[PDB]
Parts: sequence; C-alpha cells; structure tokens
Amino acid sequence: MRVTVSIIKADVGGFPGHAHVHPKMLEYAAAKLKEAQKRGVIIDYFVYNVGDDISLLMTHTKGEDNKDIHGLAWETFKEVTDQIAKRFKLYGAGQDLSGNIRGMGPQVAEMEFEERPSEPIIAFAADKTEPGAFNLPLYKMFADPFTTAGLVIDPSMHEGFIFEVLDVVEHKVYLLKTPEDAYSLLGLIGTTGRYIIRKVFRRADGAPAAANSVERLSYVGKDDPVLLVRAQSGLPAVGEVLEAFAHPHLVHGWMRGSHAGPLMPARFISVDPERRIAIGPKMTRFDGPPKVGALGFQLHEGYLEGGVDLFDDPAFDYVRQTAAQIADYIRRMGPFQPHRLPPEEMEYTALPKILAKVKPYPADQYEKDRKKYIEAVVK
Amino acid sequence: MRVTVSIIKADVGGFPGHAHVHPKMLEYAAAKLKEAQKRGVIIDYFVYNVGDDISLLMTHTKGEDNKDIHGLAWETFKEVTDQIAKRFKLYGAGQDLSGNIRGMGPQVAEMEFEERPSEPIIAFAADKTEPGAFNLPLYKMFADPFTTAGLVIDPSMHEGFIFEVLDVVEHKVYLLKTPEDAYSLLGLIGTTGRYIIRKVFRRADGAPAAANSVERLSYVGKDDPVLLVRAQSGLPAVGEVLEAFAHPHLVHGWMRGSHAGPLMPARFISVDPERRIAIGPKMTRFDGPPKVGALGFQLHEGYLEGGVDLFDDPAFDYVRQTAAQIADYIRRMGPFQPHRLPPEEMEYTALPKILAKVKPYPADQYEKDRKKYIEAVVK
Amino acid sequence: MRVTVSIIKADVGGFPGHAHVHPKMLEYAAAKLKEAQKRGVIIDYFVYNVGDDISLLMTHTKGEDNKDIHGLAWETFKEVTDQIAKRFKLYGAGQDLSGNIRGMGPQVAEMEFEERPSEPIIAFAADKTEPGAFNLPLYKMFADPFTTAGLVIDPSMHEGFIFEVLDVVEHKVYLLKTPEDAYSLLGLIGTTGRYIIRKVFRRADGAPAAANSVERLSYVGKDDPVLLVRAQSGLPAVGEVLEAFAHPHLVHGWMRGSHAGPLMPARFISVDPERRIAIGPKMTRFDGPPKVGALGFQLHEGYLEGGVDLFDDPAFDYVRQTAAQIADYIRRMGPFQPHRLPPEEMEYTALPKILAKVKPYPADQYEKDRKKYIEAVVK
Amino acid sequence: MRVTVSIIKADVGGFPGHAHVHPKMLEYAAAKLKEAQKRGVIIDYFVYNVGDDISLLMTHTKGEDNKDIHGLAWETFKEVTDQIAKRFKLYGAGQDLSGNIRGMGPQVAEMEFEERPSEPIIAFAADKTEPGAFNLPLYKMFADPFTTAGLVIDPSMHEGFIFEVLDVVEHKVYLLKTPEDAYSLLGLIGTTGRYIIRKVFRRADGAPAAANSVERLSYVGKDDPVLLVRAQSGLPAVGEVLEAFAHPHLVHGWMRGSHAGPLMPARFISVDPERRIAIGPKMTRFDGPPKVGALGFQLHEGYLEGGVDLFDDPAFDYVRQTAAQIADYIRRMGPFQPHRLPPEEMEYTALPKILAKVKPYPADQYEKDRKKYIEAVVK
Amino acid sequence: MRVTVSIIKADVGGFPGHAHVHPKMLEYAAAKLKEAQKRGVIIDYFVYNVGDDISLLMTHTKGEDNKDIHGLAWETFKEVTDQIAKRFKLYGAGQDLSGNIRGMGPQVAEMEFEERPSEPIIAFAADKTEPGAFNLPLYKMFADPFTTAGLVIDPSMHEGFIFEVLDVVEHKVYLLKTPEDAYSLLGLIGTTGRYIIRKVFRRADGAPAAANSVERLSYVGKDDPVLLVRAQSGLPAVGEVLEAFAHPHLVHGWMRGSHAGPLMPARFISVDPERRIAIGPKMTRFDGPPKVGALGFQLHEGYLEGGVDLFDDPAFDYVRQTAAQIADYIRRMGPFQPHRLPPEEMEYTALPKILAKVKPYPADQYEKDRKKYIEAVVK
Ligand SMILES: [Mg+2]
Ligand SMILES: [Mg+2]
Ligand SMILES: [Mg+2]
Ligand SMILES: [Mg+2]
Ligand SMILES: [Mg+2]
Ligand SMILES: [Mg+2]
Ligand SMILES: [Mg+2]
Ligand SMILES: [Mg+2]
Ligand SMILES: [Mg+2]
Ligand SMILES: [Mg+2]
Repeated sequence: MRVTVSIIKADVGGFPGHAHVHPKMLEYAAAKLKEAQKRGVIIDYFVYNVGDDISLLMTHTKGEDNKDIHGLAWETFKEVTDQIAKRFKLYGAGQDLSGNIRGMGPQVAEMEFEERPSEPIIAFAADKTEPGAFNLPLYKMFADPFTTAGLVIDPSMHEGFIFEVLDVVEHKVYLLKTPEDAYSLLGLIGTTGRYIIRKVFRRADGAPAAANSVERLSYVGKDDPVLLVRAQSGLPAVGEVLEAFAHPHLVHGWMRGSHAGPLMPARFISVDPERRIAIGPKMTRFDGPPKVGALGFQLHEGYLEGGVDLFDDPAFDYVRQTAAQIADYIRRMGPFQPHRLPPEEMEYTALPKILAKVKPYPADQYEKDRKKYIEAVVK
Repeated sequence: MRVTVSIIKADVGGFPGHAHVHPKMLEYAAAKLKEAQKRGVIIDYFVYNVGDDISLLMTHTKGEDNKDIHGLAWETFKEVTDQIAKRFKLYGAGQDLSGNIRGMGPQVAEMEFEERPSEPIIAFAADKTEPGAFNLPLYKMFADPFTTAGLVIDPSMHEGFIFEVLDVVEHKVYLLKTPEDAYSLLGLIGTTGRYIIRKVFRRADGAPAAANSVERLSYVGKDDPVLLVRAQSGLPAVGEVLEAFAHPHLVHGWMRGSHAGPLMPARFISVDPERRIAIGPKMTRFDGPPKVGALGFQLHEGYLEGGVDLFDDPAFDYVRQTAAQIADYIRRMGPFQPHRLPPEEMEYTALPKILAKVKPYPADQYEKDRKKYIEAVVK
Repeated sequence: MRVTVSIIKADVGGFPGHAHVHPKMLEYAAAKLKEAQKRGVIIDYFVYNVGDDISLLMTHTKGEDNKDIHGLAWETFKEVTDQIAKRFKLYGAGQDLSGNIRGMGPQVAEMEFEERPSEPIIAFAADKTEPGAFNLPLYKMFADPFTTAGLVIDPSMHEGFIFEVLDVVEHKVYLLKTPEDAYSLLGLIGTTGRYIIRKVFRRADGAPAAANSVERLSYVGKDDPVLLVRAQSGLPAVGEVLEAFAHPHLVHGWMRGSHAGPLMPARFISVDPERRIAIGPKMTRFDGPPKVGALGFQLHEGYLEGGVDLFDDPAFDYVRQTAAQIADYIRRMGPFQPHRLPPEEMEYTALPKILAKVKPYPADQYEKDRKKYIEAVVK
Repeated sequence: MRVTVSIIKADVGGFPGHAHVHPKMLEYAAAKLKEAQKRGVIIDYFVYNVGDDISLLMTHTKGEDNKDIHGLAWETFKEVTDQIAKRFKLYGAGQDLSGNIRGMGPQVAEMEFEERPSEPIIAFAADKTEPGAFNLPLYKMFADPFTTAGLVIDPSMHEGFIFEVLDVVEHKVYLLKTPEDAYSLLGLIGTTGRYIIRKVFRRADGAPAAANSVERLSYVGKDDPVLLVRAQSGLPAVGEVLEAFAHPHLVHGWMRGSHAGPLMPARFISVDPERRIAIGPKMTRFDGPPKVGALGFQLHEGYLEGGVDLFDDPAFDYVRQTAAQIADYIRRMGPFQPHRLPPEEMEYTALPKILAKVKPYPADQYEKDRKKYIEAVVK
Repeated sequence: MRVTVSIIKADVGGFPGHAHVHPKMLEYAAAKLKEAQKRGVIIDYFVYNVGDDISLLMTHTKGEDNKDIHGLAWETFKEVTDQIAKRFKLYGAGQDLSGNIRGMGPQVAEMEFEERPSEPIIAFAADKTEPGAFNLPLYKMFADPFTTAGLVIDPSMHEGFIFEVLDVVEHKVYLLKTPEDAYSLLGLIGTTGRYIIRKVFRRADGAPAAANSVERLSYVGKDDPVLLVRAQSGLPAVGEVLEAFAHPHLVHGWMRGSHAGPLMPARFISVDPERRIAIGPKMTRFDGPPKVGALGFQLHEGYLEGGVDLFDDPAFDYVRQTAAQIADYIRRMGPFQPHRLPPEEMEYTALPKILAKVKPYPADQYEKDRKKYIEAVVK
C-alpha cells in the first residue's frame, strides 16, 4: 500500500524562553492525535520536541499537501497555544501561528511512497538553526563516498541521486544529479541560507529518499527544520545516514538566529513508544548550541513502530564532546564574524539604530580634516 | 552433575535497520523458553541482544549438538519471525532462518562439563563483526602473559592451553598448544577471516575452557559471533578474561560487513535477572562501531544466577572513549583499504558492475597510445 | 551518651568470581540486623558492598571487641554463606569463615566515644587491596597540610595527631605524633605491607579520630579493608577526609592479590537509606582496578542517618578518569615489577614450581662452560 | 620551453638497518649529478632521502623514459653502492640494483610539459609503504571537494580530472574521469595493493598534473614510492595538494612490509638549497611509522629553485601527533589483521613452514574423534 | 673476521650533582681512545653519556673479558677523574673506581662474533635505574609476538631464543628457551632486582644476540646499565628492538636509587660522528625521570659507522609525553610504596635510625594499656 509520512513542526511556546517545551504540551498533542487516529484521519503518530520545537509525526493515506492533515496539525498547535501556552504565559506563546500550513511559520516535511517490504525511516528535528543546516548531512549521506560506502560498494546505488534545490530568495528550483553534477550542486548548497536541499530522489527509479522542511523567505523561512529520510535497499543504510551527522559542523542560528555554532547530535531525555511521546534536549548556553535529534522507525501498514533514539551510543559521545569544545572556542569571538553571521543573514540587528546616531565623514574629505576632528573629540 | 551450556543466536529482524532489536522479540523469546523450562526441556535460560542479534543462553543436560535444544532455538526464532518480525516488517525479518542448526545462519557456542564447586562463566555477544573478532581476545586470555598473570604466577596454569583452530575455507582443524606452539598458532589466527579459534581446552586435564561460534564458509559463516568462557580455578580469572577486551582492537565487519573498526566493550542498556532478559546496546554511526557485551553468571545445578554486565565500570569508560576516537579517525579514510576490507573479505562489492563498464587497456600497448587515448577523452 | 560504631566486613562469596556480591546477600544481612535491632542487640545498622566484600556497619553500646556484636556479624555471615552463597555455588562461598572475629579472616574497624552534639562520620570500604592502602589517605588527612587546611588555619587542630602503627610481621605497636614525628612515621608507613596505621587519636584530648581494619599476618591479614573516620570540630572536615582520596594512588592488590594499581574512588550503584542497603561498584578489568567507596552518616543517639555517597560529584569524575588511564598504562607492563608485586608481597606465586624444573648453574663455573652449555641447548 | 622533471629513487643501503641513509651517500650523489649538469646531461637536480630511500630529482629536456637519464640514475646508485654502501657494509647494500630502470627495483616518476609562466611543483617521497599509499591523497587533491575547494569555486577546475589507474596484478590500464566516474574509480583504487593511480591529467586540456611511481608486480613493485605533482592555475593549489595529506591515513608497509600504520607527514631534518641536498626523517619504532616528505620548487628554464619543506608548520604538528597516537594504538594488536596485512599482501610470511609442521584434521572426521585427539594431546 | 664490541661505562663525576657530565670529560675520553686506536689497542670507539654516566664503546679483536681493553677503560676513567672530575670537584668525583673491571662499579656489556655481511648494532645506555630495567624490553624484543612480528612471520626466527638469567643474590645462572619456557622465564625476570637477563643467544645457531651489563650484588651491582643488541637477519629488526622501548614502563631507581618511575626513551642533545662523541640528556625533576638513549651503528672490519640517535622521531615524542605525565602522577605518592621501593630494594634508608628512637610495644600487652599510653602521650 501507499503511505504518506508527514512531519509538521511548530514552536508555540518555550519553557523557559526558547530552552525547552512544557511537557503538558506534548501530552496534549499526543491526546489530540490519538483522537484523530480513532476517527481514521491518520493511521499513527509520534510527538516529540528538540528544544522549543514540537514535531507532530503522522502517517496517513491522504497524500502530500493535504488540507485535512495540515489542518489537523494547525488545530493541534492552536489548541496547545490556547489551552497551555497562553495559560502558562510561555515565551513566544502561539507565535508560529488555511488550508496549506506551509509559509505560515510551521515547518513541513512529507513523503508519499509505496511501503516497502521493510520500511525503515528516520525523523530528525534540529533546534536553533535553519533548513540549510541539513545541506551538509544530506549531501554527505547521498553523495560523499567518505560517508556512504554504498555509493562505491553497493551496485544498487551506483547511479546516484537527484537533489531538488530550492533558491529561497528568488523562488527557483534546481535539479542536480550526483555524481556528475556534484561540483555544481556544491556551488549552490554551500550557500546554506539561499540554496537548500528540499528533496532527494533515487536516480535509478525516482523513488523519494528524503524531504527537508524549507520554504521561500518572506519573517518566515529560517525556522528550525525537520527532515525525513528513508533508508536501506538502494537508499543509504541507517548507519550511513547517521554517519553524515558524525562531524558536528558549524550551522547558522544559535542565539538570536544570528550566530554560527556546531550542530550537536543529541540524545533524547526520554522516549516512550507506548505513549507515543519523546522529550528532547534543552538549549542552554547561548540558547544552544544548536542540536539535532534522530528517531528511527519501522513502518507496517503505516503503523509507526519506534521511535528509537539513534544518537544514543558512546560513539556519539565523542562527537558531543567535540561540539561542546568547539562551542566554547567559538564563543570567545563574541560579536565578530564569522561567529556572528553576515549582516544580511542575521535575524537580529541594531545597524539602523547605529547609523542613525553615529556621524559619517566622506572618506576623501576626512583625510584633510582628521587632525581637527580628533582634536574636537579630544576637546 | 554434568551440565551443557548453549548459546544459540540469530538475527531475525532489526529495529530499525540493523541497529537494535524490538523489545517484544526478547519478551516473546523469554516466554517461550519459560514454557520449555516448565516442560523440563531445559533447566534455565537468559535472553539478550547486542545490536540486532538475539542470543538464547540455555542450560540443560542434553549435551552438545542436541537436536531438541537446536530445535527449541529454531522454533523460538521462527515464532519471533512470524509473530513479531514479519508483523512489524522489521528489517531483515526472519533472514537467519533440521536437525542441527549449525551452518543454517544462526550461531552456536556450547560446552558440556562437570559443574564445578563454583562454576563462573561469561557469555559474550558481538555485533557487526565476524567470529575471528574473538581471535585476539581468546589468544590473549589463554596465552599472553601480559593479559593473564596466572600463566606466570599460578602454578595450576603453567602447562597452558590447547586451541582448536578451524580453517573455515578448506574445512580443516588444527590443534595447537601454548606456550610452545604460540608462534605457529599466531601464524594462523592472525588471519582472522580464515583461521578462527573454535574451542579452547585446558592442557592439564583437557577440560573445556571456551567455545566460539564459528562455521565453515559457504552466504553463511561470517555471522556475528557469540562466545562462552569458563573462568577461575586453573582457567583465567574473570578479570583476566575481561582484560583481554580492554584494548578495543580493530575487527572486520561494521558497515555492510566490509570495513574494519574498533571493538567497543559496551554496557547493556538494562539487565533484569528476574525476567531473564538484558537489552544490549545499539549500533549507530556507520552501523556500529562493532560492540561486544559480557554477561557473567554462576551456575548451580544448571540454574543461571545472573547475568551481571561485566563491562560496567568507569575503567572501561576509558576503553569506550578510545574506541569512539579510533572509530572517528578511521572513518576519515572512507572507501580505502585498510578501512575498507580486502576485496575477497568484503561482504558487499560492485567490482563486477565496474569492470563490466570501464574499458581496460593492456598495459604494454597502452604506453604507445597514451597520448591519443588522453586526447580522445579530452575531445 | 557513649556509642560504639563497628564495621565488620567479610567476603563469603562473589558473583561472579570476585567481581561483585549477589544482591540477596545484602537483603539477607539487612533482615538479620533488623531482627537484632528489634531485640536491642544493636541500635542501628547499614549493609553495603564494594566489590565482593559485604560491610556490616552497626551502632550499639556494647563497646569495642564485644563478643555479642562480633558474634552477631559471624552468625549473619555464616547464615548468608549457607542460605545463599552455598546454594548458588558463589565463588569463594563462605571462605572468610569464637568469640573475637579478629584474625579469622573478616575485617573489623570500631571506635567508641561520647556522641558529639553533631556526630558526622564516614565509612569507607576498599576492595582488591590491603589495609596499607589507607596509609597514604590517613597520613594525608591527619598530617599533610596540602590536604587538611585545618592543620594550619584551625587553631583547634594545631597540636596534631597520634598514629597507632601496627607492624603486622613482628606484631609490635608504635605511637607516633605529628607534626614532630612525621618523618619517622613516614619511614615506617611508606612500607605499606608491613607498617599499617590502625588507629588515629586527636593529640589535644586523646579522642578517637579513625580506625582501620588491620590484623597481624598469619593466610590472613592482607584482606580488603574497611575504615571509619570521624569528622569536623577539631577533626578534619568531611571534605579534608575526602580530599585525601582525590589522588588515586597506587595500592597493592588487584588481580590475584599480586599487583599494584590505582585506587579509584567510586560511586555506589544505589543507596537506599530506608532499606539500609547500598550496592557498591563491580570489579572488572584485571579484577579491579581497586576501588574505595565512601558513605557519610550523622549519628543521633546511635541512630545512623545516611548513608550519603561522598564520591558522587563531577569533581571526582576527573579522579576516576585518571585512575582508568593509569590502570591502562600500568597493565601494559604485564608480569614485571613494579606492576607485579615484590616476590614476598605477592599472594600468588609459582616460583617453587619453576625452581624445581629449571636447572641452575653456579655462576663462577658457568663462565668457563657457557659455550658448551649453549652448544648443548642448540644441539 | 618543454621540460621533463624526473624522480628516480632507490634504496642501496640503510644506516642502520632500514632506518635512514648515510649522509656521504647523499653527498656522493649530489657530486655526481653536479658533474652531469656540467656536461649538459641535465639541467638541475636535488638529492634527498626519506628513511632509507634516496630520491634523485632531475630536470632535463630528454623526455620521459630516457635511457641516458635512467642510466645516469643507475650509475649514480651503482657508484654509491660500491664506493659507500659496500664499503661501510650498510644494510641492504646495493639491493635495489639496461636501458629502462623501471621494473628493476628503483622507482620512477616523471612528467614532461611546457614550463608555465610560473611552474610550482611538489616532490613527495614516502618510506615504509607502497605506491597505493598515495591513492587516497591523489584522489582527494583531484576529486574530493572537501579537500580541493577549487573543484567547486574555481571555474577553471570544474571539468575535473583523468586518472590513469594501473592494475599491477593483471597489467591492465584504466582511464577514469571525475566527477562522473568517481564511484567506479573508488571501486578500484580502494584496493590499494592492486589498482594504483599512476598518472593524473587535467580533463580541460590533457595537461599532466601528477605522476606516481608504480610498476607491475613481478620481488618488485611494492617498493617505497615517489610522487610529482604540479600545482596552481587550473591544477590544485599547493595548499590543496598538502591538505590531501592532512589526515594521516593507514597505509600498507611498515615493519617487514607486512603491516598497516598511519602515514605521518614529516619534516626534513635539514634542507640545503645551495648544496642541493635535504636529509629526511628516520624510521624508528617498528621500522616507521611510515612517513612522507614534501619538497616544493619553482621551475625556471628547468632550474629548480627550492626545495622548501612543505610539512614544516605547527598545523602539521597536530597531524604528526595524531599519527604518533594512532601508531601506538594499532601496535597493541601485535600479529593480528588488520594491523598485520592480509596473507597475500604481506611481504614476509612463515605460513609454509607452519603448515609443514602442524597436523591438519579434515573437519568432518575431526568431530567424532575430538575427545580422543584431546586426550592424546593431554596424555 | 671476528670482532668484539665492548661497552664499558662509569660515573666518575656529575655536573651538577647526578644530573649530567661535564663536556670536557667526554672530550678527554675521546682523545684517549683516539690515542689507543693509533697504537692498535682498539679498532674504533664512540664516547657518550646519558645523565651522569659515560659509556666507552670500543671495537677490537681481543675478545670478551680482556685485561687490556678493561684496563684501557679503567685508565681512561681514572685519568678523567684526576684531570677533570677532581679538578672541578664534580659530584661523586671518581666514585665508580686489576685486571677485570667487572664488580669494581663500572658496567660492562660485550659480545664477540663473526662480523656479518651487514652488521647493524644498537648501543643503549640508561641512567637512574638498574640492570633489570632492561628485563622487560629484552623479553619483549626476543619473545613477545606483540613486539617482534618476526617471531611469527619470519621463518628464520621461529625457533626463538636462549636467555641467560643471572640471580644476582645467590650468584646462579639459568638458561631458559622461548617460546616453550616463556612462563618460567617470566616467573624469574619479573623480579627485576634479583633475576636479570645478562645475555641472549639465537636458538637456531647459538649466535650472540644481546648483552646487558649486570654483576652479582655485593655496594655494587645496581649501577646504571648499558646494553648491546645485534639486529636483523634472524635477529629482531632494528625497529622491533626499538618497539620494545615504546611503552615507558616503570623501573626501579630514580631519586636516591629508591623509587619507581617511567623509563623515558630520550633523544641525545647532540651526536658528532666525526669527533666520535654524543651528549645525552640531563636528569632533572627528582633526579630523572630515568631515561634510556639508543645509538645505532653499522660495523665494517670493526669500524663503527654512527652513531645514529634511534629515539629521534615524532612517534617517540608521544612516548616521552606519556612518561612525563606518568612521572607527575606517580610523584604525588611521595614517600609511599610502590612509588618508594620495597625496603630491601632501596639504596637509601633511615629505618635503623627510626627504630632506634621510636619505642615499640609488644602488640598483645599494648591492647590492655592503650588507654594509658594515649593518656600519657596526651599528658
Ligand atoms: Mg522559541
Ligand atoms: Mg526552536
Ligand atoms: Mg541485521
Ligand atoms: Mg548483527
Ligand atoms: Mg572474593
Ligand atoms: Mg574483595
Ligand atoms: Mg631498506
Ligand atoms: Mg624504504
Ligand atoms: Mg652520579
Ligand atoms: Mg647515573
């Protein structure tokens, strides 16, 4: 049978600040999805947060961009907002909020496909970063032979992959195929705030392999992303997917959406497959560092067996210790690029307030008058 | 009394991919063994996984290579397969599957002996590696005086040990005795994919000291191993056995059965001696690194008191941190030997697909024509 | 009121080997002491293990070297032996076993004193070492001004301490007073297997400050020790006591009682003040490394409020990581002094078996005949 | 003008063992090349060693595979052999020794081209490894966009490169073009002892970009390699070339040509551009670890201005410290794969001597007779 | 031809203390040996120190234990003593001082053999330790297959080696053969202050492979040692010899000859093969740590070409950093075993002075009187 897997994510209030979510928020969402499952709107679900973002993972048979599924997520987030976030005066209460949810603030990643005889999938959620944070891991798991050994040693993968790249500034899509287009592809997606991988397909048969949440920029579009990846059987192994996160690379976001810091692959605090709820990590120093969580599932008839925390291994403790030490190094740069983002990439700026108060001197005339201008400041 | 201890292990489905097992699989197996114990087929049992492999440890008085015990394991794995693995469409569902189970895919390690006045034993399980992963630890605990201090300072151990070595390619057995044969022995078992220690005996009296699961190659034979070791009282102390795993040496296996990486001695996630179930670690980056778990028991009248996780000590955290850092170093080699295995040792290859598409030039004629062949590629 | 605090410790069976104790052993002991408390034999108790040693801590008003208290401990250990250790065929079952228990194998540390208006005490237990393991920490906490800042900045401590030193070989006691006798004292207790601190008293008033379990050598006397220390109020602060364990110094013991390795200050696995039971750490690589646990109490009318695990702090994680790395370094020496102990200090040896089989040559005559003796070995 | 740059390298004696060369060897060679330059046989030269291998770098206008240039190198190595190596009884004296030198033992890497308006080149020499040691760095600098940023951001490099791959076992050449053929290429050159990059050309114009010394296997062919690379101006920058050595990856060779260990990028002990002599590093522990040296030049009219030691930077000290720590880790595996090489890849073996002395048992019959065979060894 | 290589070493004065030698001492010795070579007493020589010990290496054809060679060394050391050490009042001036020099204080290691077609040898010198410091490296390079890969993969080495072991207390020699006698051998040489390897021979042909300086104890015998090892060609490779020093194991010696600390493999400060002089490292913190230097040579007609500093490699910098960190760890134990040596192994003691001043109490009577003895100390 054909199944759709959809992640719809929003931040409708943090606890405290942007550090975490209130646990009653997850419990409310899970109860609401349980009711929807009872009415047959969806087949199955899982609810979790990383930081201050709640991801609603849902399986169903309504296809991509379905108004009922996008509305079910909208109503669940509006109800959490009124019943819990506003009640407790959470920070940023209801702030991510017919009939497509895309472009309103919440993030969506969805794929529809024929359910394979084994259907392993991984759901990722990152907090304190932008969709282009997943550019480097998506490139690596689908096109770097130092990450995905299948590209070289699995004859089923030799033909490579098709990347759908969205220019979020001019609203243009590019289709690039690896291996042959890898340098062109990199020329684009290296600019992570502009050219973002939105979907990946297998080149042999066109099968959907990943979907990243990304929307054109309009302030919406740099919101914290969610990502679905299918694995095995001509698609990267679960371990090759996870290998692409094993270097905690610098991403854009972190405090005030205006800095660069390492993406730490974090464990969940708890995973309860019966209650269908996982509680992800907090954001602390400098509102981060940015973190990504990974929950694995196996699908059957659309039922989600999982989730399984796939960064829960001593091997990833090395990678978390690297990210903790790189976060401390980079923070000693304070307000300066490239720790602070380029001026047109920062979410926060006071540059207009500054340039309104500080007097400029045309530089040619300034040369003749420097001595008197300094004497004036001195006196 | 004489008792047989048998480990029969299989992978009948992973969760997700090859990362872990579904916990209902262990619970089903334990219930089935509880029923068998009720009917007197076995005396006692313990069920656990490391990675995606479930080990059924059973004590009984039916001897080695018993059809009823091997059939009890087959039926338990077939029932887990139909009731759970196929139901949830687990990855590799039922894939390791009259009347000897050996050579069908599952792995068996068994020993029969007179139960000593104290009978401490350790059961090991490794995932993402081959039986020859245990060649270096078995050599060390029975024959390296830098590991087992008893060989030098315990007069009961001075005569050494007999190693039964199986050539899994030509199906030939060798018996070598240490100390005198140590260099010949190493000449063989250094080639870990060909010459594998299958059993070890005490030289003083011929008493069985260890049994490793290994079968001739036929695709079966490189499956993830299980190992039983008896300890103390003329056999290495429990700590000398565990010392032989304290260097996380490179083993063959890891992603796609085609790479080398460090064997990490891991803790179990949980050990429940009442329910007779332990849940072992997951495999994550690059489908590993490979890991080994160690559960200790004391036998009485064949009853298994335990298990006790014997890598659960801060001292082994150093060894796990070494393996995490060596896994990161070696992975930066990507597709190249010796991180990727020698071509006849890899489980995965696309070499036939490559050599079918890429044109060869006999090297002597190529010398005269190089300039035109390059001009042709250029134009 | 005057109270006696007594620790009586024994190993009556390990689980498996010498790695740990069976939890039913602790539960049996605690039930037996609960019954004794009901009959008024003792006031209060706490039962715990470190490694394979069970410590019975008891408060009562019967004084030091009391036959009823020493018999209560003997009967509790004999009952654990018959009901549990022999039943489960534990390793070394009942092996540490009228009317003084001292010198029979179990270890005793006891102090009687007037209960102070606040009476904080710490109970330590070490496994895989000898009583002289506590020589360096006892010296430091009572006489090193780099450990105990009170010796310099607390005028109540300026007069120092009296150390009672037992020569366990010739059965002689020495009383030495610090600061003035510190070099003589060190001349003795630096030889940790011969001269051991048994008790410490405050010099101002003669008040008992510590008691270490140590008996003359007879094979008994090197058994794993237990230690009581009173703190505060003219005695070292609780933190100065714990500071004296913050360097994980090399001790004698570890595998086969015949090696030197670092004393790791370990956490307890669990502390249950209501059930009056703590479960200490396991011994793993090479049957260790040696470890010490520390449980704090406050006494009131002899009741023991606690215990509190006093090595449970991230600051001691540094000290545990140092001990894990020093255990790995030293183990690469294998069979050689000074990792292996001096020949008269080792618990295990095969030297008589060796010297019975290997031919000696008087060294003067050997010089003339070397060439023919080598030609003979060669031919 | 057109110029040929040739490196001809040989080991004609070590000092001591295979650790280093005698400095008079370099001085003799440099004097002999000075004489040849005087007669116009060559334009310029530089003489250096890494370990026990002496590289003669020569520029001239006689083209590739020239008998006079190959004979000049042969006569220089034969003269060093008779005058110095045999005189001092150096180890392996004259052992690498009409009219092509290729396949006789010495290694040759040569390129002819039109000298560019700036012509920067780098000469590498590795000791204790095989030509396929340079497979991973050559792939990285010409085809990995994580190494060579020019592939993505330099439009002159976007078309990629042509790799000439020699199968040294069946004597077949393959031409593969990146980016499109990168997975096929890796499928071959990952097997470093069989498929070795011999030359690289620019795809835009066919210009020679690198040449590695490699010959078919015949015992000759695994000898320690030398490599020339041209840089800049549509070819990788000097820093991109050096970046491809910044991970000290495991190579085959080291002790007895039979182990795997990390390739350390080493400094030269001294570089004397006036005397035209550099003295490279020694090989010490375990006859290594394997090391590579890098000398940069700028060519003018064929004159060699340099050399410049291009691993002489604190940034490469990190990479040398990584290789020193990985050499210590891997050496603790001793005689076992994958530290010891696969049996058909090792230069040293005693397997025939072993199999001549150790009795085999056909494995089927052995099963019935195990008990008596063990009783026989025991008795 | 047959050649003898002799090292005769002495400390005839330190500069300052025991830290180093005065450079004029080496220059005087080298001039005196140059004169002896002129008269044909010796063929060749090299003079060097490690710490405060000067080694005279000499080749000649007078055989082992030659009065003229031993007298030439005695006269050179007596002349250095009178002309330089006494003149400058060096510390320990002339203190190591017919007709065998052995047993008078200086140390001798010598071997005579037929000079092979290549004859590589290594001379070692250790300061601040005892001859048994070389027990662990000599065992490893001749009998541990984790050090010397030739024992397994070189059929010329398969028969192993003969160790001549001197009991320096009872003056008895033992001959033990590896592999078969390795556990007996270790049972002895693990006790490094009693059983010391004096010579090693090849078992195939009886050829001398190493000689360590060691004399019976009489105070003489624990003096800082010197060691000659021949390498290659059925004897361990130069790198296998050096691998046996790559773990900086704890040795006895260091301050006052009474402590244990790590043996650091050190570089020489300078090596001048023309002047025939090397200046070794200093001893600093705590008069060490103990250090060993290694100089390689190649012999021709008895001429010594070298020396070459064979610990001069970044790979050994890791090993020196390990020894520096282990020296800091162990020194925090201060006066306690096992950092301080066992009482009968220390060169320094004040135990008689202590036991003369501190009053003993027979331990049985002390029990009754403890309270009054403490009251007496208190009052
Ligand atoms: Mg927020
Ligand atoms: Mg967020
Ligand atoms: Mg599997
Ligand atoms: Mg598995
Ligand atoms: Mg015990
Ligand atoms: Mg114990
Ligand atoms: Mg050589
Ligand atoms: Mg070489
Ligand atoms: Mg001196
Ligand atoms: Mg000295």
